[PDB]
Amino acid sequence: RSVQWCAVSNPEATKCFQWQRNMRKVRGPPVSCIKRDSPIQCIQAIAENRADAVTLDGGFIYEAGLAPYKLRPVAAEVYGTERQPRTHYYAVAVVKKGGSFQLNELQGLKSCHTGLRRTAGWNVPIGTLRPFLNWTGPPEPIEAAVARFFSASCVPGADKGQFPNLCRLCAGTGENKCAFSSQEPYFSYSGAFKCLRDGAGDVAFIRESTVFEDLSDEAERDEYELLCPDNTRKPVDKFKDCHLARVPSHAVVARSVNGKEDAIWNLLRQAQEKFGKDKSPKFQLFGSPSGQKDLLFKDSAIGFSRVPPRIDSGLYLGSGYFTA
Ligand SMILES: [Fe+3]
Repeated sequence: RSVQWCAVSNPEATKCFQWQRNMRKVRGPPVSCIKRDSPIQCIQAIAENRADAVTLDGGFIYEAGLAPYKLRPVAAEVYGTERQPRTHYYAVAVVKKGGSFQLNELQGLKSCHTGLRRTAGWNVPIGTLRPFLNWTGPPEPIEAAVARFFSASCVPGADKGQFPNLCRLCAGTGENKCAFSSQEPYFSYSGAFKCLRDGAGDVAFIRESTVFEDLSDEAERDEYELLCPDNTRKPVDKFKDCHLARVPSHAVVARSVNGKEDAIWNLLRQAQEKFGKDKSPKFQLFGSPSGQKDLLFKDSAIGFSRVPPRIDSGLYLGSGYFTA
């Protein structure tokens, strides 16, 4: 048999093939590759059996856990260090040092988000900012409220059609502008951070580690700072004390009925021992070629953690809390 993996892009498919070929050479548990174009296509594919697994950000574990998919998280990615490992991360608001505006004075500013309906880039900041959005609930789409709040933004995935302001700072070329893919350079964590660094925006909504990952030199990282919820600004290393929310890690999702939770688990368990962190000069399960990022799994992940059975998206996600 084979656990069929779901890729949301060619480079992700490319890496999937290499993964398959290395599991073979090593005589390990088999993996196969399906190529889709988005988290949704993969969510359906799995639901309808053309695939078994895909790693998802919390806002998508949310959407999958719903009918008609009823998908369930199976393994969580692990962050941190081997020494201090964790299966959650911090949604922060990163800004340029020098400014004076606080979390509560963002009206009319320009923003950079990881992507529409993602945790750190959308769901968390938007729920936080809500008391200032003056949003006249349904039927009125939140994006409509958001577009009138920030002057211009980069929200990979937003409907440029009805919300051009949300795609305004985006850097993609042509039809790719504001695409929820890597064809849009300001997509995801690293791209949301680049949008801040390029000075397209004033605030980037990302996770804690991005600045450390994207900036090796400690000097440069001193140019940045974070917006805390008590309306203060703190240095970058202070995320523990200054964050908008604490969130469960991205997780591998599978069917709730005949998902193959066990095959998936053994494949991940062995791939991690064989090609995990610092294990093989030939293949890195957590590592992307230059130009790409977070292909299949997060690049800085150190491993996986199995999620106990029958545990639904609901309880998985219920782990998190909005800055209290
Ligand atoms: Fe995330």
